[PDB]
Amino acid sequence: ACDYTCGSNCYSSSDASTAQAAGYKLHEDGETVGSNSYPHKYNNYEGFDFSVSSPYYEWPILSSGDVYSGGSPGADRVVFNENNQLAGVITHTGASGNNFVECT
Ligand SMILES: Nc1nc2c(ncn2[C@@H]2O[C@H](CO)[C@@H](O)[C@H]2OP(=O)(O)O)c(=O)[nH]1
Ligand SMILES: [Mg+2]
Repeated sequence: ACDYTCGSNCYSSSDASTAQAAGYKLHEDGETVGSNSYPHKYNNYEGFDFSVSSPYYEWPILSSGDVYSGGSPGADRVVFNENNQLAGVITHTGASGNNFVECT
């Protein structure tokens, strides 16, 4: 079973932790990758009720299982904070425009 289901993409907690670890490291070093410059601040326009505090940052999580290194980010993202705590996993899949919905 999937710990996180983003549309049809299936992720386990380990997949999320791996992506998060990569995103946090780049965040700590002040480096970004990709045309959308990830990781970057997640403003939470959606108003999700995360259990951990902000600031929040988003980083792509890939269905391929590989860590994002540039190129197309896909529709899924892991959201983490300054304390490297996982806030949640969200996706553009099933959401209008560039909005987000949480992965189930
Ligand atoms: N939907 C959404 N987009 C956000 C949020 N925070 C930052 N963004 C960025 O705001 C712009 C309009 O949605 C995009 O550049 C988007 O980046 P991403 O496309 O990388 O998510 C957020 O809380 N919600
Ligand atoms: Mg996997």
